Amino acid sequence: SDRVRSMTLGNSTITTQESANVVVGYGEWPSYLSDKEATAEDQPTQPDVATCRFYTLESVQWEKSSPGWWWKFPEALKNMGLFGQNMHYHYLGRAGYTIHVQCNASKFHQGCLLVVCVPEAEMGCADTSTTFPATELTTEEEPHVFTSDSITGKKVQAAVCNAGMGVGVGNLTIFPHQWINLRTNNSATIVMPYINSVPMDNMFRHYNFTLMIIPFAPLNFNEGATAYVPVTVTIAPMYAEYNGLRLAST
Amino acid sequence: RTVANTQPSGPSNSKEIPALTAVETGHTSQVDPSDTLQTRHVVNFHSRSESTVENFMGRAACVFMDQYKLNSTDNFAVWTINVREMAQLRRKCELFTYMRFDIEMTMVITSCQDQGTQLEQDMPVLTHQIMYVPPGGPIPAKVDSYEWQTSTNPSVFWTEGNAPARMSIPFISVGNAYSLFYDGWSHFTQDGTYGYTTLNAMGKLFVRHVNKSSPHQITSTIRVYFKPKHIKAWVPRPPRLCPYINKGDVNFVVTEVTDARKSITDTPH
Amino acid sequence: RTVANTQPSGPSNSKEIPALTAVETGHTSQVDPSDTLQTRHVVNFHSRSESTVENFMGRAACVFMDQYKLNSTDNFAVWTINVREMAQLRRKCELFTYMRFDIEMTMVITSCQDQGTQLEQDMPVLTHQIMYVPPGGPIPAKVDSYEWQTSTNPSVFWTEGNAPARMSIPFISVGNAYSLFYDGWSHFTQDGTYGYTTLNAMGKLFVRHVNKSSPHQITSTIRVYFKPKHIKAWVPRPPRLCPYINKGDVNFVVTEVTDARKSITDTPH
Amino acid sequence: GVPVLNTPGSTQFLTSDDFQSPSAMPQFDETPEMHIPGEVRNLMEMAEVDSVVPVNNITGKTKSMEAYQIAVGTGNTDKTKPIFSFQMDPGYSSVLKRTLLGEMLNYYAHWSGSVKLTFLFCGSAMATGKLLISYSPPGASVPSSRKDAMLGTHIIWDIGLQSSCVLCVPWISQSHYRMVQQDPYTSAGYITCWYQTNIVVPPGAPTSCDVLCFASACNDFSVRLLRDTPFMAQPGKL
Amino acid sequence: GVPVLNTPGSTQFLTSDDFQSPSAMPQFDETPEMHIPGEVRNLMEMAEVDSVVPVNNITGKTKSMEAYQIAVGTGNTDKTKPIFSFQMDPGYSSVLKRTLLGEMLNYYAHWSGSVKLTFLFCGSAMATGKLLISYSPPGASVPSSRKDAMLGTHIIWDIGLQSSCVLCVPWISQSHYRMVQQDPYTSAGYITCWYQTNIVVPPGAPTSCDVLCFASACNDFSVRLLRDTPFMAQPGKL
Amino acid sequence: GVPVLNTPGSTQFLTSDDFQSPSAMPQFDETPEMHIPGEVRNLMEMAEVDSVVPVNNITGKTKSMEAYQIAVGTGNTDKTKPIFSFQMDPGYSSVLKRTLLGEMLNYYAHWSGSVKLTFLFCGSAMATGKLLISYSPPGASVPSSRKDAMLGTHIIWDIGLQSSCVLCVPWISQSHYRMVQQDPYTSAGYITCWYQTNIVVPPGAPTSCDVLCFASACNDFSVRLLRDTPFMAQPGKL
Amino acid sequence: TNINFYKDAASSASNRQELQQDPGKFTDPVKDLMVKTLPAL
Amino acid sequence: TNINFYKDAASSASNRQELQQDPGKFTDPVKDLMVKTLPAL
Amino acid sequence: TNINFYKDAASSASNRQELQQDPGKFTDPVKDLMVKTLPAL
Ligand SMILES: CCCCCCCCCCCCCCCC(=O)O
Ligand SMILES: CCCCCCCCCCCCCCCC(=O)O
Repeated sequence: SDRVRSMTLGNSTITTQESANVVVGYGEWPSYLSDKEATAEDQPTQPDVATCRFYTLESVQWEKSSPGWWWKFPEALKNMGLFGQNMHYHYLGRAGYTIHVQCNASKFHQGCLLVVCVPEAEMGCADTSTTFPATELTTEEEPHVFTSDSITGKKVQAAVCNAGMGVGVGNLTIFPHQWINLRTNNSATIVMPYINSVPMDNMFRHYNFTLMIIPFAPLNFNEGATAYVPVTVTIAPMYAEYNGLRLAST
Repeated sequence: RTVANTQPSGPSNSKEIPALTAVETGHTSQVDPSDTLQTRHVVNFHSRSESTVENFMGRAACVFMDQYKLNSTDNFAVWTINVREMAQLRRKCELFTYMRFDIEMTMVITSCQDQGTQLEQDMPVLTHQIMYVPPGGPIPAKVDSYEWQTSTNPSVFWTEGNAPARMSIPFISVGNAYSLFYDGWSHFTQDGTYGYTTLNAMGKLFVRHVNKSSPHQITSTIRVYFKPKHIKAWVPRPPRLCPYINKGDVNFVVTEVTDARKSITDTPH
Repeated sequence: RTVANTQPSGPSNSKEIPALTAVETGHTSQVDPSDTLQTRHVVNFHSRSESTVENFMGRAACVFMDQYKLNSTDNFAVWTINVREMAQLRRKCELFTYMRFDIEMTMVITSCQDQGTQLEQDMPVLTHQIMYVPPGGPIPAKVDSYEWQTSTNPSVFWTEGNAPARMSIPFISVGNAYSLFYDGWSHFTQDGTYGYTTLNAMGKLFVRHVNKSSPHQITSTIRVYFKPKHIKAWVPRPPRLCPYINKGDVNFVVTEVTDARKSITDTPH
Repeated sequence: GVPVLNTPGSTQFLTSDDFQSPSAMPQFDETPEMHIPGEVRNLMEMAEVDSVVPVNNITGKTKSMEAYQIAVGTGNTDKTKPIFSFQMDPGYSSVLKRTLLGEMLNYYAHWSGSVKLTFLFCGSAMATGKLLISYSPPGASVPSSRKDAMLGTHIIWDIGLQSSCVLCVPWISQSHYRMVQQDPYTSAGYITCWYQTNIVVPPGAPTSCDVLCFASACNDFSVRLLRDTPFMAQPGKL
Repeated sequence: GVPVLNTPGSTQFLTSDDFQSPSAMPQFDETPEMHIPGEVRNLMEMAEVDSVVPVNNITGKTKSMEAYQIAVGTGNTDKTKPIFSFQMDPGYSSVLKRTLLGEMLNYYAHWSGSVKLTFLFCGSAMATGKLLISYSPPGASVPSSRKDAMLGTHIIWDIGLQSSCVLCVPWISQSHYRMVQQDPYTSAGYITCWYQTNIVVPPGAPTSCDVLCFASACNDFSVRLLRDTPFMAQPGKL
Repeated sequence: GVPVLNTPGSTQFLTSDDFQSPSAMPQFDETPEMHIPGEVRNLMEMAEVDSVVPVNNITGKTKSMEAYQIAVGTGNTDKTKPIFSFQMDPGYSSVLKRTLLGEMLNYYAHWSGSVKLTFLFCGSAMATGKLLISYSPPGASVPSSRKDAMLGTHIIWDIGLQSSCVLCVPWISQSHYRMVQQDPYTSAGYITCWYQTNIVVPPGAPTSCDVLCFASACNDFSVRLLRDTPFMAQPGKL
Repeated sequence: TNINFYKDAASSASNRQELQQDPGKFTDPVKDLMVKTLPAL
Repeated sequence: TNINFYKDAASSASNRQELQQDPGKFTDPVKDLMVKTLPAL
Repeated sequence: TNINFYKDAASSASNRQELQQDPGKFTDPVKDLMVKTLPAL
């Protein structure tokens, strides 16, 4: 059946029993950078399993009032195994991420998550005049929550309706998107390839994409149901190739 | 090149359930009106022409309007060359993250003859030098500085009253595409300029009057129109519902998802 | 026509020592990144286009700006025809000792309508005669002298408000190349004019208004733009770091080799 | 030289002109093209892809997430009332104007094709119910009874494992291209969702379930006349 | 005559235009071309050829000859300190901006290719030492320890009879063409020279030896977008 | 570039010019063409089709329906008088100027061809009579006697079951194209209808029967020089 | 017509006659083929 | 296109499509061939 | 001449050399063929 799925990228494996078809990012499977499309002359470091494995990020509780969360990849993968180590020790890096968001909910739970990988989701500042610091959008440890309404200050505009990029969140399905509907789905897998203008880019200054998990239907459970419904992102970079060995950047 | 024709359909009671799909899959249903309902054989001579990104960007739109005067820095117009200055073409270009387009600039310049106490002196036809300084190149500080000597900088040297100047520009981005959206900082420390301002630094456009001076102040308006051609859109994005606030960042004021209607059941007319 | 592709390399412990060369030989090492380090097979679709001397000189740059008036020697502009008058194209041409280029002059002329007490009289479209007197030819002394009769001297007779005048000039040097740098005296006694002034004596360019007179003074600026084409650069030279001081000699004021940095170890950012 | 007579269209800057122009930088070596995934060679591709629509765009709810949420309940009250109702035309309808097909419609003046609205039941897994999603072609009043909606084009959505029924509006038009701008001549029909059966839920499941409508373009869909979008209004220089 | 519609680019003087123009002197017998040695058909040829770079461009030394001289010594002091450090990008780096590749780079806006820095030990013939010349790709801090430089791309220069090791920067970039102008996005790496071993000299040889760095372009090197050079500034008429 | 000499007709907007112009919306998908019945590929087709002419355009009757009605009667009075008389030229003749051929004639300056006037007897079925419908070529006075009309081209209309006789004016002209505007040189003939026999009616049938004249164009008919119609006068902005 | 009068490729008319389209990048991005005539699961 | 509309050779478009290059004039001017994979001496 | 210099079909000269004509749509619209040389009835 299509509901069952098993992804064995690297050492870590993910097995699911209610998971719809995995959304290959824009219909193209990730692969190593070809010689035709390569602009860096350094020898590419290609750990097939050291870095191309499923990294389980911090699980965030999907509350009833939770408007959404976002992870900024690949910067959200800092301090996460040898992928983060290679990020630190390389000037240029390319990876195709097969994000797998796990939301285990019972048959009595009402809710739906748009798990969408937005390539280059330029976030808007809460105050348009200024620019937010890096901490406001970076997702090194915890997902950055979209606010239900407008916020102010030197932060990221977290209005869920505008998805933080001045863009209609309902139209976010234009990007590689999968829906975790607790009626049917408990996990969404998006195999997003390396998406950038330059064939390889630095993994700190530039975030290749943002995984936005937007609860369009808020979690609705009657009393007695599990209140701590976790939204666990398990992202596995695929065909990760790095050029430009350098001093570790911290 | 026409769109797919509506295949003839009929009554059906089967297990195919074409209407029944799953958005949980993330795959938009490929169903046709023949699938859900019963449709006649309609040959769709309609074509997805003028909806092509090549045709959609074919419509030339303004990207830079500035007023530079004749007889300081107000005698020539400086443009940090970006599509984002004007919202009309910016949202078109912001429909896609990466667009590899050869951009066809068509400068439209109209002299204003600023209202003054004395305007009885007629100046000959005003020639206009639209110089392009590549990023990192010598930026002029005066209307008669050495930078205006176009040893390498392209310049139309358009004269007023003729056909509007037009110099097609190739794909000049250092990367393999123009990143209209770039959620990345300028510096690897993740501190600096966040947004398209980092990667989309394609130089500057300095517009001046080739005429040295005029008896009376004349403030010609340079209206730069950017026509993308040979476009390669690569990552589609939704239009920005919120009005554009900054031309160097995506910063926005919150806006409603749509025009609110009185009720979920409110259908006008 | 693309540049050489980076061939794939691997680990090596051999006696080839590709990195170890000798600058004492005067031969720049032909090594590739695959030689010194370990590189992936990168097909370099990059091409050395726009870096060709033909393309580099293709960018037309000003070489002569002068103001000649309507209603003495100030009514016409005299140009000892040399690329060295304007520093922007001069340094480009001074990248090579000898350049056999067919030069494409594109005169850009804009009337100024000099600010005076009375400027209420509108003069018809001003025609401009850009006459070229070959070296040793009859040099006009007045705006209405007999020299302006172009029996043999080429002249565009450009009219204002039209497309900028452009008359391609062949290779007219008496030698087989234009000696941009010529460390030689005019006379065999080694006394006289030292520099390019000797060999690069390509005549004069006299620019005038074909209109006899105007009710009010109009000082049109002749902006001559030289586009070298069919260039044959033959002896490369470094760019002149020092600013240009004289247009008839290489005489210069001493300038630093580069922008000084705080320390030999000072790396910004 | 060659005798050339200038046409009355000479020396004009037509915005939609296929006129060759001199290159700013001749023989410029453009950066080699790489296969960036998702190459958009037509924006009807981004129209075709699903987009959550703000069906419940009642005042205030457009700011929040409840604009897309179509509320359904296990209550006998208002069962003979539509779950929702709005205009089919994506050009000017409040629900469909800012969606992917609508946003790629207001950039044009004429639109033709079958809008397909994929309806996702975002409720309890044991919450089973039958809805009647009906496109009524224009020329008649907006359906005020479920029978009236049944008289038009309709699909019964039996909510189950698939949890998504696609109501494909079968381009019931009197002209080859409907006009994006609001005009009664090319005015589209009305898309109304009703309860064919109540949303039966177990005692442990919430009654107030949610539905998401995904208005998407079919292969028939096309736009013919480009126009500046009314949504993107620029008050002044940025 | 022939109906001709003028394009919106008519009657303009584009600087980079391949437009044929009438000859000033028709049928002019150009002086016959002779094979003058060194025919430059591309200025990337003059970029490829070596050029002594002003590594030691400390204040005052740019006026003298010590700008190119990279000082090395047979002293234990400051052995854990770089022999030199500067930015890799020839466009804006103080060391590499006025060199042959840099001067042919600031005439352009985009540059791509492998800079190769040939390092010539201009010291005593019996002065033998090992250096560690390292290009560190950007994204991290400038190497402050020899280990940090070793973590990036590097070559150990064993000074000997050849006396010239070529550190070829292997074009470690995230874009096909780095930008000549100073921008953090296409900011290049950092070229730093350290002591892998001291410059051991006999008692009769000077300790303060000199090194010359020759930044040269490889076959990969190319420039894409021409621009007026910022170095050549003309205050007024000559 | 290419040497082009502008003809003295350059930069002009000639109204009747076959000059190609840039498309406002390039690659615009026009709505597919359907076979709408009645495709007019020439307005001489609408001239050829019959048109009731206002023969009885006496003052006041143009407002009513009696303009087209040609009155005939079963009375001995005025039997030696024409049933009607008017000028043949549809361009300026009051009767034929606003008819289908005439309206498609005053849009032109020159006209050539055979006008055919179909005369329909709109009377009692038992009302039988013989008329003499005569086109007299110009150069002579308007026929004042039935013999004079008989001397010119004429057809005897025996009113019967067919009830429609076509008087085809056989293009009796001295020039290949008569001029639509009123000029004596290309002045056409005179079409006059008389009584060859009285309109005999039974006692139960009305004596004052009616006749309708249908001026139509034959296959010969053509117009050569287009001109703005004098009928359509616009006093000001609508 | 389609003749390119300028040597540079970018200095040519827009390719407005190219109507190539692959909606499957966005509408059908799933790894496993989904047929409308079968349950999506 | 490449058609020359003027008789004089100099009155033609610049040869911007010629990318001939011989760096060996400057980078490798030595009489004896120098191979990078051998000591230069 | 007849060469179309613009890609769009509408951006072409008027088809003034087409003189196709079918008056039978208006002059002879009857179902049963009517010949002039016979009574119309
Ligand atoms: C006057 C002749 C030269 C004309 C040069 C002006 C145009 C420069 C190139 C513009 C590139 C596209 C716009 C910026 C990048 C983007 O945001 O898409
Ligand atoms: C107006 C028609 C004739 C135009 C003649 C003007 C140009 C004369 C030839 C210039 C030769 C090249 C410039 C001087 C030599 C050099 O220093 O390279």
